[PDB]
Amino acid sequence: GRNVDFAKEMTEFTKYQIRMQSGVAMLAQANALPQLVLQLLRGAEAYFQNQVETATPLEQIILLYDKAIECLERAIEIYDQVNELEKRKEFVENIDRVYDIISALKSFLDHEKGKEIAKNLDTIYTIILNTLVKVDKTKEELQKILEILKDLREAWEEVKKKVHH
Repeated sequence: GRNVDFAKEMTEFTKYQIRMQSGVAMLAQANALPQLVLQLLRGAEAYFQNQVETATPLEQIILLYDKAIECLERAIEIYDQVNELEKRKEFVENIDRVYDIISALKSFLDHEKGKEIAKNLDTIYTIILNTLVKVDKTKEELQKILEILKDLREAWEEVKKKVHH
């Protein structure tokens, strides 16, 4: 899992860069299109979750990380059970949602304003997308991606705190 391991290392210094320049990090990432945010959070469900409309730009980013993490956690839980049709169904559905969310996050990056932070986020996201589509992606690779997303979510939470206080 060389590629995902590279992303793990890059996350270590990218979270540092985000901490050093919280303003730049916000400019880099907090450019979500609200219509796309609502659609991604709903997925195939019959209802939009409460109060998404009142979420700030940074809060919408955090909500997308929350949902990606939730879906990836579920996919990891059932990874070894995909011999069963219904388990494979749920696994593929969740992996596809993670792919859609990460794709959207990558599309929101402002490179002119975001500079090195935006470059490194794009690289991390690209590695994740390439891994998610791999037919023979391993459970270990998915677990490392989960850790990356949790670490980055924590970074965004700190950015939010710094902007608001």
